[PDB]
Amino acid sequence: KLSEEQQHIIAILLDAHHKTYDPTYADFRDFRPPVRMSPLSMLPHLADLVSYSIQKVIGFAKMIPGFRDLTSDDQIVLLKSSAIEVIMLRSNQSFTMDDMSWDCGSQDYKYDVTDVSKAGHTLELIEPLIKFQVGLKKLNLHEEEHVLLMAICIVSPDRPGVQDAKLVEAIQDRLSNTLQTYIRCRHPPPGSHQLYAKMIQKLADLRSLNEEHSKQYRSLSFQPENSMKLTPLVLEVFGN
Amino acid sequence: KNHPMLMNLLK
Ligand SMILES: */C=C/C(=O)CC[C@@H](C)[C@H]1CC[C@H]2/C(=C/C=C3C[C@@H](O)C(=C)[C@H](O)C3)CCC[C@]12C
Repeated sequence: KLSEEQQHIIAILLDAHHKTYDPTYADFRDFRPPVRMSPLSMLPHLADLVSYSIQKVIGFAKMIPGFRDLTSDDQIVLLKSSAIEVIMLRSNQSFTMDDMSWDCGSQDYKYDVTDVSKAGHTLELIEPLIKFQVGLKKLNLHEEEHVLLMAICIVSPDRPGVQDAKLVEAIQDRLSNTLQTYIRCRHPPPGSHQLYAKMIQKLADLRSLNEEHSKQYRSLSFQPENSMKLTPLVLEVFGN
Repeated sequence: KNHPMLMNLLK
């Protein structure tokens, strides 16, 4: 039996995502134009996209039930850690199997492996990242499943710097229980099979992905000339 | 907290 509270949680999350995510991608025009040629020509455009994406994730985080109860410091630590992971998860929607690329409705706004490479990221990140997207795509999650995973991802007790793990864990648990009930009640087999476990595994993959990004950001950021290309929020969230 | 922008965006 799917709970009334649980249905409520799902409805909030779908709206939060709808409010914070645009299928149109119109805002992309505002970012400095993509240059595909030239080293790191692209990064200026992608640095902007990551910065834009972080803002969108923050808006989504505010909606999640029980996020507000957490202290501001707890909110900050969670957002700082999961921002890259949430962006990778949310991106999946744009991402397409046909070209192995993130498709934003334009050739300019269509991003591929060599595009990501121009930003200044080693394959060490890219090959696992592409793989991740294919696996996430294979899952063919319901939008409710997609929204729930992002929130569960954001509200993790074990994120570094967390002042209050017990409170953060309780918020996460409510979402985890909501997701588990949805798959059983609302997901038909065979897709439903092992579905929660696979989704949880993706969170594990994200942690590894996140670690790789930090190693890459440090390298790319290490030089001041490159650190200049990034936005002030990217600097605040990732490093400075 | 050393995160003025992140805090402001949050509330
Ligand atoms: C350092 C370059 C960089 O862009 C950092 C992140 C890199 C490694 C990956 C992570 C996600 C990838 C992409 C996502 C695409 C979108 C993000 C999403 O928020 C959105 C609104 C659209 O779905 C587009 C594509 C480029 C490489 C990215 C950014």
